[PDB]
Amino acid sequence: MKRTYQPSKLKRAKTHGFLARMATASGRKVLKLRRKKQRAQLTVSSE
Amino acid sequence: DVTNVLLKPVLTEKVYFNQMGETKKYVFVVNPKASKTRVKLAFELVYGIKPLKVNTLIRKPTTIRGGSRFPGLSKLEKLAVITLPKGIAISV
Amino acid sequence: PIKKIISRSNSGIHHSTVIDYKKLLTTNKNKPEKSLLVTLKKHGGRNNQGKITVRHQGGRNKRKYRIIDFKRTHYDNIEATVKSIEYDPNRSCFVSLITYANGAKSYIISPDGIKVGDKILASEHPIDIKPGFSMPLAFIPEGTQVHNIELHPKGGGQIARSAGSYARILGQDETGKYVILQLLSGETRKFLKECRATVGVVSNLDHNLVVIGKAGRNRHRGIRPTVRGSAMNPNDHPHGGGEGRSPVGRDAPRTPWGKRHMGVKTRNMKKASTNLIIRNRKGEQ
Amino acid sequence: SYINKPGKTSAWRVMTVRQQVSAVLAYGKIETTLKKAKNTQKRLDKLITLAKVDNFNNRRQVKKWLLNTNLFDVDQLMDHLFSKVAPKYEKTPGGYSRVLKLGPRRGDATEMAILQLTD
RNA sequence: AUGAGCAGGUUGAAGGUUGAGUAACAUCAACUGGAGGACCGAACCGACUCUCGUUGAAACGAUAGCGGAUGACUUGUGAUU
RNA sequence: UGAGUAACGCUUGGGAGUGAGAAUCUCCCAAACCGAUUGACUAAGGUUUCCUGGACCAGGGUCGUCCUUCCAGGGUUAGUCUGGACCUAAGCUGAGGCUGAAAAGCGUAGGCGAUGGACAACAGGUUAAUAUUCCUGUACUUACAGUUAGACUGAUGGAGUGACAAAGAAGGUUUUCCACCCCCAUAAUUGGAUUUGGGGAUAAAUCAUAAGGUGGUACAAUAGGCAAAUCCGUUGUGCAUAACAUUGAGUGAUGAUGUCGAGUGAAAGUAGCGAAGGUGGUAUUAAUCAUGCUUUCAAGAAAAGCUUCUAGGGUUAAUCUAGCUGUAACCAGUACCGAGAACGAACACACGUAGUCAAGGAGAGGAUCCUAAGGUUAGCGAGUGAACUAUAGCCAAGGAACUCUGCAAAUUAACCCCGUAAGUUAGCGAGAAGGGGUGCUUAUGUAAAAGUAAGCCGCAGUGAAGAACGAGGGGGGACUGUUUAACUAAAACACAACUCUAUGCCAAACCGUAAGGUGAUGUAUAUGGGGUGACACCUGCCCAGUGCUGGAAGGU
Repeated sequence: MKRTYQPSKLKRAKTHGFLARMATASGRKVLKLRRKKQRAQLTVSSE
Repeated sequence: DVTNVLLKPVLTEKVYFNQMGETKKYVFVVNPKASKTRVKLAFELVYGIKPLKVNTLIRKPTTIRGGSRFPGLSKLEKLAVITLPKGIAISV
Repeated sequence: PIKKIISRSNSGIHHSTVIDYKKLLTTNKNKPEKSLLVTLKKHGGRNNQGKITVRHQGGRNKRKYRIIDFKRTHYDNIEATVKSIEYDPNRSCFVSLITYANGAKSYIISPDGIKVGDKILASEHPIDIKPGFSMPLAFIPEGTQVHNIELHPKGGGQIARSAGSYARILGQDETGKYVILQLLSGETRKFLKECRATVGVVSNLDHNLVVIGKAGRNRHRGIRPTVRGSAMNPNDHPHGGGEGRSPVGRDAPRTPWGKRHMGVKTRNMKKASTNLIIRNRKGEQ
Repeated sequence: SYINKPGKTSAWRVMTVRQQVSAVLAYGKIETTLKKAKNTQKRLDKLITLAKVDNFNNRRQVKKWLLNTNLFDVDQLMDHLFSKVAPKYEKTPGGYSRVLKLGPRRGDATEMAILQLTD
């Protein structure tokens, strides 16, 4: 009786945090295409 | 002390309740870009008198205007409450 | 020496045995030292990248590898006295505490026939032949017991250093080197006659008669229970596949990989080391 | 069905009737439903008939049909009853109370009825 | 890698100590002993039949019980495949 | 449309008031409830849902004058606590460098990364919110610069320590509990009353005592610990009574001229007021001693950090101790919900999830009923007692005849007293099987009591709650065990073991292409791969073909 989503801000900071997010160029091309697609939300810091 | 951190004092219900007592706990709103020591000595420099004790918190950014077509966010600002020796009171 | 284990349980019995731990071993309550103990890490059957490389590994408790003078040439020509014989869970045999006279300690692997309080000398010169001594291979008469021999010049003994292991001497070669030695498990080769070795046979003859008794003890040793090859699907395993308790139906089956393992020797013969071998557990060369 | 409300069970009904007769003895006027008033009328008439003698034994049984409120105590209630109210209705045979049905409750259009009492 | 915890009632093994006893044994007797992929039995882990129900409270629950319940222990925090 | 339709998402009634308008808003009285929770602390999380006043557009299973709903205002305080300024474990990044079409990967020096080590403040107080955080009392701690008083300190390197498993038992300590006593309220009117019920606390910190606990202690040097050593260590001499080094509950004084304390008490049960504020114990309990000791093997973290030796240096002193004085102690954090009316929940979905406190009586238990403090009416109600559904209470007799079916469903379990067969690989079987009885009162009881005798009641005394239905035989599997999310829980898998093969170090094999690594920080008594899979006896035949190996002559 526990779904697959478990919220925890610190583990999020390590997982989808920008400073950890500079691990591969794939992330930069993906966020570049996101910017080209005008996504106002690009990071967890800007929810 | 850059003379740009101490913005204004505040006056609220709990502020009035604490000031009618002898706590001498003057309250101010500032930029959170200064430490407790930094804010206390900044107050000292801008007034020429050293404070007794300073406590600091922040006004947590909360949604403003509630539920509407254009919701917003409350500003972030450090609330600093200072104590003074009972013998003196400052003029604002 | 082993002793049968009284199961004392209400669910069947157990066919396991246990080492004496009382007469051949002292201070069962583990009170070891600090300097030369470093935690022997277990990879859990994985490489340095985290991918799968080994099967059925894991389940052991924490064990500390003992920094042991394997080269046995770090300090020589100094007399020492055996202080104790301590169990080594990290290796087949058991370690031993000896004390150098200069003010330094020492942990070696000890053979059988040694007790607490015996005088042992380590040197690069012809010294006592009784087991445990470390002495170069240029001064031993043939037909003797010796173990823990290295092949590199000052490489450290790493061969036949398990419990109940040794080697034999079968003459030299007409090159000033390549002394003929009967290797363990029936092999025979030629190694350097100037290397180091630990004479005698290794102790703890018990491992040939040790029965785990239960699956859980096997997990606790490290070898986790694993699935047979025939138990998988045909897409995963060659033996696996087909339903109805189907046995193997092909000649000389392969591994889970494309490798055929029965009847074939897995080694390269083009090395000059191959030409330096005497026997292969069957006959000459 | 499975787990649900206890509903109308005899224990709940008897506790409710006892509480309501306690309330009507306390205040003198109670507004209930007719489907409860009908059997509470018999229950209260039997209570009145049971202890008009005003003896110690009568108090012994009637201590088992009274409850407490926020205005008086059960001891005060029984004392006042036995003193003057209980033997009041010994003149006419029955008919000590009337249930006059008022307007329905606003909540679910359920009937309301007030209870009054005189000889 | 680092840890939390597995109530209570328990049962009372070898080892050993001693004595009788034997030439040595052996055998027996009294005792400490708290071990058992040991028991009942919890919190707990998970579900073996039927049942409610299957536009259900339910994209799998609940109950009548159920196997385990000191060990092939349940599980956490962070990481890996 | 079906349709005014199934349900109305696990639970009351009354009085009074507000409001024009009341089951739904408020205050209170009961009831039955969670109560090893319907309690509290509470990691973590969502983040204003937290609080006051106004109101109910939208959401709330009718409604909602209300909601945790919206509007306006208000709300989170840290030298001592949690996460930084100290540190690292797995693991991660990674100067360079290596490998590698680029790309990228490896990984060195390094640097990050608590669920941890060292590590300085407790109680009381009020509020509409919190307050190891604001106030009072009581304290302590670190560097800082001067200071006098004492002294040569000793690190960058080395060493000791830090630094550690699991399980079991009994000892010391306050405790819990019991009776007594003191204090507090306290004489009942419905038969007898010649009362019942409650309470009896004080700490941080300082000083002394420290019950007790652990492990050599004093002397001389050495060939080891890049250098060196007085430090560690080695060998010697003295004593092994414990000298010795060492920690330590709790105890006594402050602390404590105080708070507090049930209760008493002005329109709030609030200011104020406030009595006592102890004795002996334990054959029950928890924790300090306790990184204690012993036992078993599965052999049981590092770094930081304290002591610390020489190094290094110091000298009109480096360094450092004590005392005094002054300065100051920065970062995020503090609301509630918090195994959930605030998390997951697609939801105000009857559900479940870190750790901690954890009542009493009956019982060993925290198994089960009841209630303690606290908290509660699970945001549709009212009816009547048709069929049928869901659950139960009852059923006699036949008593498994039903059906493939003892699927489903009823005695049975607690207490003690007896007693228990075959087989056995001597473990078990066995709580076998199969039975006796269990209440109260009087006396006696022992350390409490079991237990015994006398008497009595009922139809019967785990009186309601919680407690197993067996024997005989077969097939497989020995067994304790893993199971296909959620159609199916095992004779399948696993398994100890048996067996064969391969592997002698740049080991065989494995990951990529590759450095390199697992293998393995292994060393043939080890590992890998193939077959079977308690125990015992064995596993007979043919290498026909095929396969695998060896091979030397020789045709290709």
